[PDB]
Amino acid sequence: ALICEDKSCFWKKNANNIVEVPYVVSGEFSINDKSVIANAISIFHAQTCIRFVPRSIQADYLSIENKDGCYSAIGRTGGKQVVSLNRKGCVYSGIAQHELNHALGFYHEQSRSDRDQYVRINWNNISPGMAYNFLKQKTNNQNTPYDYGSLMHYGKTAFAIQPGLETITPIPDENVQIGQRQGLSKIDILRINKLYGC
Ligand SMILES: [Zn+2]
Repeated sequence: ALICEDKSCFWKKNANNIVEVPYVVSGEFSINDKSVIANAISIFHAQTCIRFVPRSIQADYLSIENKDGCYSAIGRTGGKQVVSLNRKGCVYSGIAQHELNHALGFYHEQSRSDRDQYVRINWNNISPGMAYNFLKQKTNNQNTPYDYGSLMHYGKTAFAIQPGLETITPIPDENVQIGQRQGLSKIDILRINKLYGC
């Protein structure tokens, strides 16, 4: 999780013990795209106290837009904040879950402060100018273990300089699988519930 002692980087929780995260979706998204976004939302609704709600008057909200890739800000940043789900590349339930989980305050798994115990970064295989994506970040690991199966973990060939080259090798067992985009892992869900006191 993001470190933010005062909790101002996170979404507020109401007197019903629900974290309302308001959002809008661009008119460019189709009816099928909206079904996928609902499916992503439904995973959070089934297992956490987070509720993604259509925005009305709230100052702080997510704007789901058809921009250049799949991305989100980390945590609540103030005012309108963008979640891009490029319509060509990103409209899949697990990818949507991944971006929404960034908005809740989570970094990529391999950005964990202790990541060097679990993966090797093969810097020579990373596209030029993309190494910043492999930086360790200032993480609160919430007393949870590293999760190779996290929805927030890059796959082995993320940002490869040439196709198929491996930028991340799990250690000591290189055959562990990383980079699933099926859905939030058990540990991803635990971390949400812990951060928001559900
Ligand atoms: Zn991400």
